[PDB]
Amino acid sequence: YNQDKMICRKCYARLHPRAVNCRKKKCGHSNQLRPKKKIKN
Amino acid sequence: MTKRTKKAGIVGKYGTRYGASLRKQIKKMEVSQHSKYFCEFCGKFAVKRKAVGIWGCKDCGKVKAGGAYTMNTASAVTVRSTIRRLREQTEA
Amino acid sequence: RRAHEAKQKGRHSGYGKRRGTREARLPTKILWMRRMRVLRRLLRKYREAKKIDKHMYHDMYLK
Amino acid sequence: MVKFLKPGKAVILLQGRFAGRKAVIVRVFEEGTRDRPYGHCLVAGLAKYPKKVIRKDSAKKTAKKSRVKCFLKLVNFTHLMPTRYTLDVDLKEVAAGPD
Amino acid sequence: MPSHKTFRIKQKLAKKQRQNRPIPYWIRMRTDNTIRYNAKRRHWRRTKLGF
RNA sequence: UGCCUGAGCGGGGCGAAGCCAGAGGAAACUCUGGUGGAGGCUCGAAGCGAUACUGACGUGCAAAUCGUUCGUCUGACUUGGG
RNA sequence: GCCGAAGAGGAGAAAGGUUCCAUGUGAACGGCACUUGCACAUGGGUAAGCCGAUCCUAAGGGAAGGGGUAACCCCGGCGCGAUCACGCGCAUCCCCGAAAGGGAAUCGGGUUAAGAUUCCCGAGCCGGGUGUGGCGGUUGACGGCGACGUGAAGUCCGGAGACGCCGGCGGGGGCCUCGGGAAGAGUUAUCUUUUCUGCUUAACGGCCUGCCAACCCUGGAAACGGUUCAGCCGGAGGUAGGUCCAGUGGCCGGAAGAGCACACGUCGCGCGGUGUCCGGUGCGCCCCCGGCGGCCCAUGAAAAUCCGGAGGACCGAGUACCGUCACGCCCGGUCGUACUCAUAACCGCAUCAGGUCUCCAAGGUGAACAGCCUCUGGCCAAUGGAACAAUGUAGGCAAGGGAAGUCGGCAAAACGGAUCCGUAACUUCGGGAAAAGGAUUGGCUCUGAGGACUGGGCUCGGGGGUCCCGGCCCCGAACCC
Repeated sequence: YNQDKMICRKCYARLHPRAVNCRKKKCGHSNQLRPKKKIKN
Repeated sequence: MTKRTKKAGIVGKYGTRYGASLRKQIKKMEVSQHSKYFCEFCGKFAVKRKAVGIWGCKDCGKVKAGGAYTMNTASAVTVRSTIRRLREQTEA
Repeated sequence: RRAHEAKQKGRHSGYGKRRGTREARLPTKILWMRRMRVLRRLLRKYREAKKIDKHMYHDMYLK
Repeated sequence: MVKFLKPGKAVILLQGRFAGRKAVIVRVFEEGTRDRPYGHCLVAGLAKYPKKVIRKDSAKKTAKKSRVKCFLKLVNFTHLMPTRYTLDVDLKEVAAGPD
Repeated sequence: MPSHKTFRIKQKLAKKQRQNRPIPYWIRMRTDNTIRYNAKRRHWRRTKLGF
């Protein structure tokens, strides 16, 4: 799948394409996600 | 012209680098395609290039085969005219 | 943040301290993106108050 | 709060392919019928002619075009009725006397 | 992902890993003969795993 | 070397198509401001390459390595996997 | 102090293969000590309907005639109804081939020494597979001009999935930021206080003011009008205006007085407060997404699956027929999951200055490079001690001369950003060009100039005009007695 996972800029914690938000510790709709740009070199 | 002496069309694509016999032709032969053209069906100044030899009118959407560079040309015209004349002599 | 209050409020716009490169700092296309939206927003407000004609509005919009 | 006669959602579209659109919500199965994956939901334009091929949502689809596929059938029929009437005249005249 | 998953390599790797254990204090004692330096016993840093 | 299918290229500079205004001409088309932005294009980041000290090392960190210099960097580009 | 796209942060692919956690040791290792450890020994840990495998199909590995070749080896009916049991229809087959193409469904909180979106607690949904009732309907649906919104065998046609490069507007998000300023933290040879953390909550059942594009809608009827960043669009009817469709990781609002700490205050419980705070700026076009124009002697995957158009044989009586809601249930039957992912867990004989892939391009000033930073976070590399000579390797600066040195100005120094001014020969007029050359630059303060909303001088002529309170009559009227 071309979506890969979304990895949070604060915590750096990976949480889905279906989850709206991160939550690794209270990250808690911080919405500070960017997806895996979908594969390189 | 605007800020153009000689003339250009493409010629920046070469730059200073590249060279002259070939430059006399290649403005002419990409730019003659670029020339908005009136569609044979509708008449609006729609016709633009889909691919090599492929032309399409933006408003009506009628897509046509034609020359590589140009919408048309002498050769196609001559062939159509000859065919029409032949059919008309047979009908007679 | 006091450096931002230290821009607020001019300063440092003699030539020297003022520097990234010429345009990069703001390409003037960034000022056009402001100007071009405003000049068309003014022309829409001016009609709907009614000050100009349809002939004048075309020419100036073209201008 | 009425049941119902109340707004909401199956398709018209946008010109990236074949001609269209106009198709009709009779409809949602899982949902109104627009822009998804695996499509879930349902479009028709009822029937016997804007001449739908319809094709399918939830999508980016291109229904073939409503006034044009009735004028393409009604003009096929308006062309079929004079071409039959001329054939029916040509045959009446050829059967009666000449060619 | 898993952490390359397939059971069929994964089990056999785990078998060699269970097989690489110390000899059991006892087999030194009843015993026939040997400085019982077991010996097919393999290490995370050195030499290299085989199948 | 090929094929398939993915991924990567801060930012900036220059300014080809042709059209506006302003202005000229009977037309042809022209002048000046100006816009838009084309490119195996330029200066350069990730990334690629490997020119120079003919340095350091030369029983090495290394069976070709290190530092500093230098070339390319939207393309006939680079690169993962299958 | 050092690390800053990671010379040492977070998450992972391959690969390793138990290296992880704990306890106990110390012969060997660690190029040294070692109480330590990724050494030794013994125990322990990895938990999936909703992550991935898995199913599909792509260069191709091909299975399948015939035939060369002894030979190895190599080229090139089935299906479905159908219940009573039985008959009917067709064209190119069938598996592997991506754990990073395509894809049915999950989040938030908690807890473990060691797992965790995996178990729990709460809540949700899916898929697959039998019953139930609410009823929405019944000679196969009303409404809205319209667009369009709220049965069923034989038989054909088909989207999404599903797609190139360049430029690049628009929505809006998490950011970055500021202030009102809670709550609570720093700290004052000498002050103003400012400064700092901090104000945070799903997935998703329900509402939307619902953008753009298409509306050959309707309606109007422009020969110059509308309009863009730009191209453009139009009388195969423009602009108004009465309509539509229609996005989102997106407004609302509910999920949610469900929720653990954030911090302080408490033996423990508790209780309060934060969690129901306000408002906005900066093209940061970033990642997600919807459009446009341009471009190719070069044209940008396929199938699974999801899903409907038709075009219909048959069947529609107090009998009997379907399909969303609701709902009830069962199943959910496979594998993997630890840890490293690297100047110590990979490859290179080594705890090797080498090599080895993806995402985090939104951390703060300054975006010219480079530096410094910080509440993430991480680290002080397997040698120290005491002097400091020459020799050497890294390296700075040397008067006055200025290449005399050397194959060679080699190196190094030197110039340097940026604005204004100005700019030669030659030229395929593209360029040459940042030619050259020369001048400006601080600290600081104000002005000028660049945003959205509302309003903007004296006289004449054109188009349009509202609320509040008190008292009273006759009637209707949700509700209560």
